[PDB]
Amino acid sequence: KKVIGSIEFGILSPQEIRKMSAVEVTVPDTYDDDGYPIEGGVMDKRMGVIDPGLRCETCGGRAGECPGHFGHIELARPVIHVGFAKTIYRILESTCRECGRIKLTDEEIEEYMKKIELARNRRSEFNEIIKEIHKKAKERMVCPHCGAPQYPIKFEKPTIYWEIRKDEQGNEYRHRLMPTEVRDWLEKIPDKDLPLLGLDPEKSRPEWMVLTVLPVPPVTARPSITLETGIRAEDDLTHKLVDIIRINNRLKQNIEAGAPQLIIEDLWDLLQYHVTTYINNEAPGVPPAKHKSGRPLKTLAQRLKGKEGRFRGNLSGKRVNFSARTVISPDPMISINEVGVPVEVAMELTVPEKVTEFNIERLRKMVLNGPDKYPGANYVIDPEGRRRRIMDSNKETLANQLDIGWTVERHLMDGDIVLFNRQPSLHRMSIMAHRVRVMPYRTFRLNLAVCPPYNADFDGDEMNLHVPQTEEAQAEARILMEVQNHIISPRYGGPIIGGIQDHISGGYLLTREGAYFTRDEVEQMLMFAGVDITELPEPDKYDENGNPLWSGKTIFSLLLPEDLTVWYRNKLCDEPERCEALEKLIEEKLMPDPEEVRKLAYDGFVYIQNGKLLSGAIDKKAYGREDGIILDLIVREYGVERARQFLDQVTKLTIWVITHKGFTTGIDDEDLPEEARDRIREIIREAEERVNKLIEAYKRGELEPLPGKSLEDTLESLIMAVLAEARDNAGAVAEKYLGMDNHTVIMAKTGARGKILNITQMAALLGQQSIRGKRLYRGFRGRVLSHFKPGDLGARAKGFVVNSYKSGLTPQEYFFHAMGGREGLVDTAVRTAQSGYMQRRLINALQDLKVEYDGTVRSPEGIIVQFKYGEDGVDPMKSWRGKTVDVDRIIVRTLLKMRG
Amino acid sequence: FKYTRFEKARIIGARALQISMGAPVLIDVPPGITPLEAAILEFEKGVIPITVIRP
Amino acid sequence: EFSIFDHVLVPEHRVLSEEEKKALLEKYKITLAQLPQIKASDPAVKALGAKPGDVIEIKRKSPTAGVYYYYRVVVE
Amino acid sequence: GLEVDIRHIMLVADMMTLDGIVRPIGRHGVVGEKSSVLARAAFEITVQHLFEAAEKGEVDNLNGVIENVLIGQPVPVGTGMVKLTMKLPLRPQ
DNA sequence: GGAAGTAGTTACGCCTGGTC
DNA sequence: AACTACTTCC
RNA sequence: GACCAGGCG
Ligand SMILES: [Mg+2]
Ligand SMILES: [Zn+2]
Ligand SMILES: [Zn+2]
Repeated sequence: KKVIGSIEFGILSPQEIRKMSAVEVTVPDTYDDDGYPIEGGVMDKRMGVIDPGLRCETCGGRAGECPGHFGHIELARPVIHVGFAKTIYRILESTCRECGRIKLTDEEIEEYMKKIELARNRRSEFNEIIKEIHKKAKERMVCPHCGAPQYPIKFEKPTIYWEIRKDEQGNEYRHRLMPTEVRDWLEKIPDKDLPLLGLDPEKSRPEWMVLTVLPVPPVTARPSITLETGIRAEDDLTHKLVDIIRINNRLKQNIEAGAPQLIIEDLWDLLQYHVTTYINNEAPGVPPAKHKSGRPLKTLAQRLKGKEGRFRGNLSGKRVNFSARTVISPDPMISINEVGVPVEVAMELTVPEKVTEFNIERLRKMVLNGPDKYPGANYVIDPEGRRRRIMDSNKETLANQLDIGWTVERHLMDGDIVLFNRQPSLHRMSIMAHRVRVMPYRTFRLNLAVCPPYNADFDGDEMNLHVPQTEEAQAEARILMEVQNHIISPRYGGPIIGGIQDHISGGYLLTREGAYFTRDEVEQMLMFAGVDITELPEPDKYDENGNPLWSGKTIFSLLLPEDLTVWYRNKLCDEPERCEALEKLIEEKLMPDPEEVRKLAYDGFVYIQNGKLLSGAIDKKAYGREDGIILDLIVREYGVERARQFLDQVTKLTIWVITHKGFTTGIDDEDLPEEARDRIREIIREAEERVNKLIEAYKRGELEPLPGKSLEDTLESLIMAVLAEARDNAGAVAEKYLGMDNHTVIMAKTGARGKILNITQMAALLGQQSIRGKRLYRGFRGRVLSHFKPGDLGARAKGFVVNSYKSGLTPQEYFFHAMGGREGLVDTAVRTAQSGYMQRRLINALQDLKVEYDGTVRSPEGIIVQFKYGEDGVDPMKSWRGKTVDVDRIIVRTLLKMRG
Repeated sequence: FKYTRFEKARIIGARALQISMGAPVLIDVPPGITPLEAAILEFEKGVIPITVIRP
Repeated sequence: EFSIFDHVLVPEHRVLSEEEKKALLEKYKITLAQLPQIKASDPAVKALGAKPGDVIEIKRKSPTAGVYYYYRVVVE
Repeated sequence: GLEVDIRHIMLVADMMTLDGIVRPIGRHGVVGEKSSVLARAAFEITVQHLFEAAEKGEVDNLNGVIENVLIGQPVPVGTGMVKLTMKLPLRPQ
């Protein structure tokens, strides 16, 4: 067997079309009355057969097995190919009318040939040189080789060549160039002149651009379906070919009979229009060929180009077999690299497994079970290639005749590798390989930590599941695409697979100050997390009743590597003095006395020493979508299996903590005392008074413009600054008064979910609403709503919502908030469309670039793009947050390893 | 000699494909193991007959 | 007085000798057509005596590797 | 506030300034300078590229990724660059 | 250099129904 | 429509 | 089979 090494593109010669054809088509009909194809028609059986029961006259194959064969239509008068129209015009105006030479000087000929031989690798230089030669020839009036006037050639839209000659003394006339004389002009062009025109002497010929024989695409390339009504629905190509044959027959009849030249020219133009619309219906400046219904026909050009065309719709991307799709549901109790597959999908989709020495018994059992029982099989393929569906009265015999070397398409079972994909597919983590785990109900299951790579949020999301079928594909998936890898994002060199909301909040509830757990809770959480353990550590405290209690830090430390040691400040740092004291203690010797650290322990300073958590609370900094310090260190220093084990264990542990400890959000989470409410009220009152003063100053001309903008823009910017500062101050008051024991605050300060802005808008004023960065202005003249005096520029009248969500919005504020939400929702779709187009452009530009074995990055033709990838040779996925190596981390780690 | 990810994937895939067509397993494997898992066990043990060539 | 090489954006350029150019081409097993190109009308080229067909070594001053040498051929 | 590695930006800029001039990333730039005919025809303008390639008789050496996907042959990237050799006599332990 | 014309694109799936 | 980029008459 | 409309993430 061979593989395609290269494809040379050329223009088919008339003799090539005549020889390649299996029939010459003469009759403009498709089928007879009885339903059989008309001999000599567009559906002649010598071009292949598509209707079942028919037989091909060229191959002898049935429908769906005959590939299809070409036919030709000997045109009575040659026509102009629309695709090569501009090329023909350029060649015509760059070559002589009588001899056909390029009308260039011999010295210019040799110099331009030498420059053509050079700079051929890149298309742009060759194109520019061709344009220069075209300009030089076009300007010239007399052919240097033979003395002859060269009348200028005008070109309208397609296939209209119109050169202008001086009919009389001082009077010029435009003479239309019929395809016959144009083609003859093109044949007179010599072969030594073609390269300077850009044409290939062998694979192309300018005369072949004027086509006198039209190839007819095979029947299999334009199938016709019989409707349930009993009528026949033909393809657009079939209709266009029928019209072309009819008009060609009319032209041939008028030519052999003899007709006035005007009628012949009209029929010739009709045939040319038919051919042009056949090749490209949406060609510039041509009436599209419309269907009988009224829609335009889809022709060859429409068959190729477009998002629904051949290239994008059936070559780059195409529908595949052995795929499944259903809604996804959460499942924290499966590993990060596993997926829950419904029994229906597992029974439907199959994995072809060739029976060998070791899996003979299992395949025999699953053949015995058959397509009904889940651990069964659907098909059995003998070594000869004959396939047999498993059914009753077959299971026993096929199980007996399994032997060795046969193929058995078995059901999905636990451990099988599949591709899981939620397909807005932006980065390479949108498809990862998961291990199959068969589940009862009919929905896909996904671990929560793997949501961030897929951007899935269990609100109706659906994901596609593809089953690789060849052993090479299965190995490729299981080695390169498994979910254990890709924990670190290639984008920023940080953890993308980590805890999201409940893991972070439960970790904080676990490791925070004063959080203790009873013996039963500790044993249950350790068993739930999957941590292997045969003895509990010594308890930290003792209850008033003498019951032993464990600290959350000890429980968390039970699942850390015994060598890990790191310190950092997380988001819970509100008093930097305590963090500075801890850092000062650490810097003196790098191995502080554990009790001394426990004396100065703080929630805002995480300090792990030999795998024991001595200070700090679990935050988004421990593990998260970005900046997971502990997870990054575990995945970079201990491997990728250890990272997966730690991730699974910590997710289950935190889930147990948050479930059995209680985590809720109520109305009281947005409550503020009377003092905080009064402070916020005074904040808004002062802001409104300041805005009023600014407005009054601007009305009296008292205010003067800021640099770079006018008076109106100065006033607008000052007002927005004042309003934003007022919102910030009210949010600061709310932050001061709400406290850290509020669950809504807890999940916001720890990064689990929500920002400070949400709490500010929910417990204090909503703040100023804006569209496109400006204050609300769209509405009536001088106002937004008809409930405000025209010409009002005040805070409330322009979108400043003074109410919280808890306090409820007034109707005006409700409309203003609706405007803000509308602008956001409108922004989303435009942004996603623009980003998608830009990503497509970037991918199509940078697809093939790769790192060679010498370390360089090279273009497909061998051009060196980078002599060392990233200018240092480090992959961003393997880098330390963009750094080549974390020097300080390595130094501290080694010093603690040896001196410890 | 350290294999890259792609070299490891190609070696394991070729070995699994060979095993699926009757090439004897070079080690002892548990019954019921799929050919891909047998190839992965072979690679993890270290008995790798396939050698990658580099420019 | 002001040369474009004193600009912080512009890295230092230098023309390689024939021996160094041959060593470079042998090192990466490439032809001059396989190198990135710099126009002969480029200000950095004109500030030097470079002529078409010549190789320029650029001390790029990378943020990731400190220094990094990049090579460009001169074309018309 | 988006964090992207510097190396990706360097790769894009170096590919954009590989011809001695700053050229776009679209159909009139880096993509338009691709040697493969089918790769260019797959992106945006398709009939124009195919017709002009047939005019000049361009050859598609199939050295890239896109065209090898279109035809259904291994792409020369990742596992597609690995050449394997094997000594025939295998002796199980 | 205009000053118009002309052409070329404008995310990815998936589902439902209804008419040709 | 609304952008770009050519092209191409001026 | 392609056209329209409505939704889903
Ligand atoms: Mg969703
Ligand atoms: Zn046939
Ligand atoms: Zn002449």
